[PDB]
Amino acid sequence: MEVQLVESGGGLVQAGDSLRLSCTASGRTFSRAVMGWFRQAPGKEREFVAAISAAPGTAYYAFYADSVRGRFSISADSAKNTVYLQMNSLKPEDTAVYYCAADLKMQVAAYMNQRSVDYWGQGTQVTVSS
Amino acid sequence: MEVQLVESGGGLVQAGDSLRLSCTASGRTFSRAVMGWFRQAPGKEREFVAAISAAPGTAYYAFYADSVRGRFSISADSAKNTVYLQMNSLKPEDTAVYYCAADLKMQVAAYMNQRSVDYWGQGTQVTVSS
Repeated sequence: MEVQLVESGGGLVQAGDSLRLSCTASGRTFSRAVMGWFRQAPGKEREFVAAISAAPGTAYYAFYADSVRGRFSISADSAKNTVYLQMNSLKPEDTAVYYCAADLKMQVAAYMNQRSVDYWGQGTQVTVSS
Repeated sequence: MEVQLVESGGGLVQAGDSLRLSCTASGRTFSRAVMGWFRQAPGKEREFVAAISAAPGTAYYAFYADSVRGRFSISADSAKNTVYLQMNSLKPEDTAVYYCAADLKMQVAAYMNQRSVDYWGQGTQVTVSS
């Protein structure tokens, strides 16, 4: 079985600035899963950031953790089987290894525990200096 | 929550060589979960490698994937809350990112589904040169 999630983006950023992450998934996984983002701060467990789920037609449902509401935008593109996280107004507190996630059981975007995740992309370092 | 699993070790070795990896777990996870290793080969989804019974003190079961049987061995140091993956007679085909994992819903060493894993350590690159 081929790797299901392939992620892109990351790097060093100044406080206040923006950075975009993205992740592709296989056709089968993209269509069968709620896609999400998690982050692992230094010395901490990975915690939920945001999720997005397909709805009938062109529609999507999005859900954000309290830490990131307003400042981040999640989106998806069916034609490219890709999910995106645009992060804005970044703070030193946002420094972490960021992971994309696929959850086959969940149907509608909601808070996601890491134990419910079926597939992970490879983690990527995002560093925000003051 | 503090990070549960911290991996150590990795690098480039030659075919026929050996290498031991390690991973520390919180006291709580060491006593409660089956611990194991997975590996993610280039362009492939991560696969089960080895597992060890919960609370591996003076005695434990160990279990292995067919592709690593006899060459690979898993053990533990209870006093250091640490599990080890010993890899003998390495082949170019063992080249992969190696992950340690814990599943709190398992007690006896056995095949681990990646979907059922509660906690992950950060991947470590092992490259075996032809």
